[PDB]
Amino acid sequence: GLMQFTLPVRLCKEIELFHFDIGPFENMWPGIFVYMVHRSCGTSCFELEKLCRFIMSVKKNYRRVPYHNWKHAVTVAHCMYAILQNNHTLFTDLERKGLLIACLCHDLDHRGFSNSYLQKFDHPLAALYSTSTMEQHHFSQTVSILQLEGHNIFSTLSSSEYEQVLEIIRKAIIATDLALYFGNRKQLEEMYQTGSLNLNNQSHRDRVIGLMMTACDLCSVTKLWPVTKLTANDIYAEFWAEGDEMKKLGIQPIPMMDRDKKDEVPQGQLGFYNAVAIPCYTTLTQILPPTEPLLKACRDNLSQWEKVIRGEE
Ligand SMILES: COc1ncc(C2CC2)nc1C(=O)NCCc1nc(-c2cccnc2)n[nH]1
Ligand SMILES: [Mg+2]
Ligand SMILES: [Zn+2]
Repeated sequence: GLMQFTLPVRLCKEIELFHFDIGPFENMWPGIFVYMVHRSCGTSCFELEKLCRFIMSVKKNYRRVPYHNWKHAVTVAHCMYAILQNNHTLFTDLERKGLLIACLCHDLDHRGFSNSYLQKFDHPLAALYSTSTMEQHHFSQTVSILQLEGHNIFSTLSSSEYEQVLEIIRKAIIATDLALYFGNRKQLEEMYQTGSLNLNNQSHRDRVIGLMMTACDLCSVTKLWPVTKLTANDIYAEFWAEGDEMKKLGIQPIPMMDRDKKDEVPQGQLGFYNAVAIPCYTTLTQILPPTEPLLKACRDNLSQWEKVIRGEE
């Protein structure tokens, strides 16, 4: 039990900040994750050997796509680590255990294609899961990996604690379906403003964990401008491949996914910040005041995209 992970000094300090970038050294990401689990949860949350075997099976089941990759998984888990560390007392032992795992697993076996593309392609996963198609798949892969011999990182939980943590993970992963985010945030906005938001109401906690999941999932828009700008290229590399595949099915893709419309990206980033990101981190900041740095970084990046449009870069 006496075996800590320790990071170099710059990482030890910067990993506590919301805008931390996990860096280009893939072989350090498992250790960064274990470090975050040890501080977020405890050195006793998980058997190290099991957790290490789980992490590497999760990594193996992320594909080599430009954005929805192993780096995205660890990045989204680090944003969750930062939310949990800045909100020490608000979350149960089971939630701390479940949420970092849910974030690491939330896009397992992603192919770089939206729920929409699977539905138009008539992918078998769209027959199995009519809504939140990829997200039900990601949860399904998470359960598959938990069931591999030596991979049950939760084995020391009671039967009912195990059912609760898999239920946290399932709702947490379903919530990363952005189609569900709009209504979830509107409801949380109404509840916060009429004063009815109650964190002892399980269905309220669920909604708040959902918004955290969106916040962590979108956290590329909360980095320093050079990270945000370079990640946008990975995001659009997937979208334009999906666009190309839509054109192959005989469907004009939306402009966001059409590589012939790269010029419209700065404006498309504005829409996205104004319709999705800013509202997300605003309602999050209202519910969890110490997550304000995410909102502040998001606003900084909106301003940088405004400057791109004004040809000031
Ligand atoms: C331009 O899109 C994105 N840019 C950056 C990132 C960063 C966080 C990774 N993610 C998306 C993204 O996930 N788009 C797909 C889903 C989606 N887009 C919209 C939308 C767009 C424009 C205006 N209103 C709404 N609703 N749903
Ligand atoms: Mg996803
Ligand atoms: Zn994701």
